[PDB]
Amino acid sequence: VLKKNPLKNKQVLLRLNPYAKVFAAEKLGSKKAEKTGTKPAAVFTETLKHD
Amino acid sequence: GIDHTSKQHKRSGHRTAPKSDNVYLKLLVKLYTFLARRTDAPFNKVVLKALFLSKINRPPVSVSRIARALKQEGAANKTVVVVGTVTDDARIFEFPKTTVAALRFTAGARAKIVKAGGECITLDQLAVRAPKGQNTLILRGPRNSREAVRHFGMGPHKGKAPRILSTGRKFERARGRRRSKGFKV
Amino acid sequence: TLELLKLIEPYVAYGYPSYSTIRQLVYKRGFGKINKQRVPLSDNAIIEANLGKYGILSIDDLIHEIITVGPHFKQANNFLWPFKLSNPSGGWGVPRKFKHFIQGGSFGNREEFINKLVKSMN
Amino acid sequence: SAQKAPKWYPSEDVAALKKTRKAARPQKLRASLVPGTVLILLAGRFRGKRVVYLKHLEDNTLLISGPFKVNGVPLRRVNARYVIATSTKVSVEGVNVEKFNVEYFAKEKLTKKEKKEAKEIKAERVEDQKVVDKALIAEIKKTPLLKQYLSASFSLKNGDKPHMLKF
Amino acid sequence: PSRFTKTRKHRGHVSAGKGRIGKHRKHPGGRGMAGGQHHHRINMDKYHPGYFGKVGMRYFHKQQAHFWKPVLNLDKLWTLIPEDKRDQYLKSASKETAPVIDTLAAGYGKILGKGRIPNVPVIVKARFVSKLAEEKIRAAGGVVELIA
Amino acid sequence: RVKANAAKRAEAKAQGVAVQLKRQPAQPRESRIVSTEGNVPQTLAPVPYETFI
RNA sequence: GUGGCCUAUCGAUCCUUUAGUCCCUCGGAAUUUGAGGCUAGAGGUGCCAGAAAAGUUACCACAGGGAUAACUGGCUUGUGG
RNA sequence: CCCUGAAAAUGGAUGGCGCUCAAGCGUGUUACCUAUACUCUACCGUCAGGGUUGAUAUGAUGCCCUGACGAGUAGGCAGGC
RNA sequence: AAAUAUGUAAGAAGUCCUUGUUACUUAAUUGAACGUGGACAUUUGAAUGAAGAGCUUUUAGUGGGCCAUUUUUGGUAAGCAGAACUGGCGAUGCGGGAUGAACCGAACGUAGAGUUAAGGUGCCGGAAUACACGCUCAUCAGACACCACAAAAGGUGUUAGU
RNA sequence: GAAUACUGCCAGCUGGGACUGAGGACUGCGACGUAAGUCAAGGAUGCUGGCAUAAUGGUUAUAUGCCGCCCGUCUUGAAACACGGACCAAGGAGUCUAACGUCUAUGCGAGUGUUUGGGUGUAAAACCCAUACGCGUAAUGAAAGUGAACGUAGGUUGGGGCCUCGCAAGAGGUGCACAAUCGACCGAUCCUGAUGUCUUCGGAUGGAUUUGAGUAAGAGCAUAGCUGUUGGGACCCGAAAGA
Ligand SMILES: C[C@@H]1C[C@@H]([C@H](O)CC2CC(=O)NC(=O)C2)C(=O)[C@@H](C)C1
Repeated sequence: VLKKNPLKNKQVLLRLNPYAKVFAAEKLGSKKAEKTGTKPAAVFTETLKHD
Repeated sequence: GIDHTSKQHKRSGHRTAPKSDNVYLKLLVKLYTFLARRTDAPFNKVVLKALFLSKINRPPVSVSRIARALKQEGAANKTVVVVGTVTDDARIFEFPKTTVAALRFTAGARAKIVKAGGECITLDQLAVRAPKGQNTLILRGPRNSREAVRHFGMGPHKGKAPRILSTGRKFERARGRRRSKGFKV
Repeated sequence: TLELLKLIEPYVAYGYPSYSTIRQLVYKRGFGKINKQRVPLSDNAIIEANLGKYGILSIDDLIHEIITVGPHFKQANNFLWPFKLSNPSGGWGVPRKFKHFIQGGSFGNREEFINKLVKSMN
Repeated sequence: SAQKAPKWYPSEDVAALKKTRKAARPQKLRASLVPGTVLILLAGRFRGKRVVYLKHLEDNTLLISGPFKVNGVPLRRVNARYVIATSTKVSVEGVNVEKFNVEYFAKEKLTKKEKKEAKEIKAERVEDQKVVDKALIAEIKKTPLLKQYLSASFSLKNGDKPHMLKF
Repeated sequence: PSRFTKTRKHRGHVSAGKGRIGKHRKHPGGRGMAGGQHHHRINMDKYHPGYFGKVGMRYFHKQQAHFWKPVLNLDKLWTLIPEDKRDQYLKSASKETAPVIDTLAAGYGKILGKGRIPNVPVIVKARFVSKLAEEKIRAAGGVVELIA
Repeated sequence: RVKANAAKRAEAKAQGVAVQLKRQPAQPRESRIVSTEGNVPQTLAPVPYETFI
């Protein structure tokens, strides 16, 4: 009789998408990303600074 | 505002109930409304719609047409269903022993079917003895044999009958209908 | 389809939606076309009854077939009722809507800025 | 007949109500309302008075007594939305407030036939007022000017902006 | 019933259904069959071709009784025999005692041949008869004797 | 096209089912790498105005 | 090869007349003249889908028209200044 | 940009008052205002798709569920006073 | 020799393989047309949409139009006359252009809340006498498209530039 | 080597404001719970106060803020410096009829129509009825004339429904109406011309880029209704004229 919006009313959000509990529990919305130490090639930085 | 791609509030264009006030026809329509709703048999839906038809949309079905249908191989023991009147035909000299379920039977048609050895059945008795229309054969009369259709679509070179009150010479058989008098149609 | 968009430039604004925009759009304003009727999704069984023959059985299945253009994108999209978005909450950010996005207006392809527009428009 | 008839009459059988999913969860007070805080009454016959907040009653109201010996406000109920929670505080671990509750303040079943054309305090109420005043006054006297602060009324001077004031 | 007419529905509306520009008049395009060759020419030439001109020759003092000759077909020929005796004549298809059918007393002048009578001999009396008709009576074993 | 389609379907009957008989429009380009080796990007700004008359 | 190298160079009903079929009718029954029919051309409507047609009204009449002229006004400004 | 070029007749028109690092002109960024437009909810009506008979507590032209839609002259039809 | 505009096709009424009819056709057991039988799958042969798709009868009013962008004819020109495509007004309210049939926005059941369009925010008048960079001082300044006007020419006024 | 800005994400948390509370037993999907149950999960409940009447509200007059041009008509365009309208009451304009078209309802249906007339009557009513006649059941041709099955009343393509097998998907069979097409038959036109013979008659077979408002297991007749048509005063009013 009445459209209840997800993104609110967590009861409805959990009626749909049973995975939203795991997303919230493991905090996938703040996934810290593994650090990588690659560096740009000297030709890329040279042409970026080039007039 | 909406860019309406089709006419709004457009009715179906079909009859949803008989135009008549016949109480008995209304009882038949209510019996076959229940059957069409509560059964999956497409025979029930066809009969329900055919009960709504106008007098010119249910032409009489001759007993000779019934007999001709019974000559179809495998259809000899079927029940003939006519949503409309079944009329007598003196051009047929033998009639098989069958069962016909029709709205109305002329006196000559009722006598001939019984004399052959069958029985004339009303549509309510058809539903009692065949709730889904088992081994039925729906017959329909010739809609285009009406003398009103001859004048439909009148125009040059269409080969249609003009609307006239008197026939014969001196009545539209002249200029416009022969090369000897101007042109031909 | 690129020729259709190039033919209706002055009347539409379009861009490339993100997963965030698509998920929020379907969850909040997503309706189904069931028996030619606008049925709110609101439930997983409604979607699986009309798209389960194509291997789609949940609202995230529908969202997946949209974000990545799968083999049954046409059937999933045609099942979706066109979204009825509201006027933007922060406004259009432009004095006059009917200029191209490059020329300072609002119609035309706006690349990835459609996400900012749509999320405010629903 | 003047009017013919309705062919079929509406049913007189009252329908029951659907089961209502509304649980009465307890009130959540604002963070500035803790017992002993001095409040300002924004409404009522005692509006503008400085009073000392004591207890949160079961019916979401606040039991409060700006000491009756100080400003004449007795032990009474107030609505938490009709008060201003100031910053000055009074210790209240000398009062006993489990006795006071809703049925203690329940007024009367006023007889409808009881109407007054032209025109006393319970001795149990006044004794409680004395007892709680003893502890309250004995503590507020520790810190200067509180008694006079509670005795005076509150008002907005010219050029007073409550949207930027502190209370 | 005047209460079902559309006039009762046009009460209050100025033009009474006849338009504000066309302005319903007396006889805008002539009276009766006016202009069948000039301004009603398309209607004549499309819906009533052959209207104008003479065709054929004239018959002074034409009495319709001279041409009286109602036709009857073979498939309706057995209806002249009464229903009660029709079955007993149809059975026992005899030549020595065959039914006698008199189309003149039945009100017919000529018998045509739409065909397929039962294979039972009959004595058919008629003023006229078509060729293929008589061939089917004789094929069924009967005969056609002409009367006047 | 029908002759080639019939042959492809018949060949796919033996091996390679679901041969995709249908045509398709011009798809968007997939990803790629554009190498700089020997092809260092270089160009200037717009050219100023001049008559040439 | 079913007229002019292609794109224009033309004509209904009624009536008259000619050619053809030797054909149908003249209705009480026949013969012969005569007439009427059926098929195909011509005789013509140039206002060319085709009435048979001279003026005048300053003595005038009617139905209307700002669908439309003779003032002003409005747009324009060739012409005038 | 401003000025000269720059003359019409009642007294008058950036809409008015007024405005001069503008309340003018060019450009840019934000905030804000409000349509019978867009979104959500309710109600009215129309249309479409449906449910409802081991008697639907005997009205199935009834009751109910779901969705969409609603401008209007000339005009057409239907339901009503 | 464009652009725009326009014809056709993208299959089951199809494709392929055998072989029956004919008075047509072939030098011919050659073809033509129509068929018998057999084979082809599920992406049945591009995309998007499909509000149901088709068919028939019968009858009203209309048959004075006009405006706008773009193409365009006559005319010096016209709120002039005549055409083309589309959209409008006529038939239409609502917000803006003060004012207006056509312009901008948006098309209309009865209400509530929210957000906007076009247009605006000194006061009239709801909304910043907001912010930022510059230009102008007119003893006839200027101040929003349709639109209710101004030209050639000239100025050590002032600013920027070659 | 860090931070910050900018852009983006969170199925991160949280405060204040406003509008709304539609339904009326249960059913559903869920969540939290070992389970028992509980819950913000298919639409508001709980607690409290004042008044119980002109208090809210309706009506009406007035005031205030904003808006509002005179209706009807002709017209591309009306508030128009276009026309009618000083005011009020009563009257005032698509009717009936003959014939007909489409559609709808009804009765009977290869038939249909009693009411010209007759019988009868409680007397312009109701009831009953013969023979005729009208329309239909046959068309075509100018006419004399002729006059509708080679065939399961044909073949093909679709075709609802029904039947068989199938859990089904589907595959077969029969396929009314209807639509397209090729055939067959009847009449007219053109042609060919058998036996025979009042030797000029008869017209058998066999055909065709011909033609019909035809046949091919009838649908009509009658009554009634809206709408439309023609003639009538003809939706109402109005000429200058003519006899
Ligand atoms: C000029 C002359 C006569 C003309 C024609 O007959 C004149 C009229 C006569 C009539 O009253 N009604 C008509 O339809 C035609 C015709 O045929 C030409 C060849 C020869």
